[PDB]
Amino acid sequence: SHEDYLIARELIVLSYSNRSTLAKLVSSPMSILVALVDINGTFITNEELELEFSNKYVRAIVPDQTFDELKQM
Amino acid sequence: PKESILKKLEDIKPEQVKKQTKLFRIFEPRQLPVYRANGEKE
Repeated sequence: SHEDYLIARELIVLSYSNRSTLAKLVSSPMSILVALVDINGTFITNEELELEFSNKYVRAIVPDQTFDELKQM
Repeated sequence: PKESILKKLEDIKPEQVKKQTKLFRIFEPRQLPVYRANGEKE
């Protein structure tokens, strides 16, 4: 898709230049971006390991020092 | 889409409290010329 083409155009050209920093700069904010999405209906596993389904709604609460650590990423 | 009818319920904020910043006005005093009983200006 066209969402794949803009990534493969900016990684094929760049991986000819920097072999070191490129794999970690793109893969950096995914440790931060996992904390922004809300929970609508989630899976769960109870204590003896078996799968249930839960429906709880939990907000995502991030401070302003995450959106200042994401702008520097 | 049971996650969409739940999200409408968490999105209902309490009622928007309104405070006004100017007095409610319909009428203003305007400058109109005045004439005496004969007809000419006063």
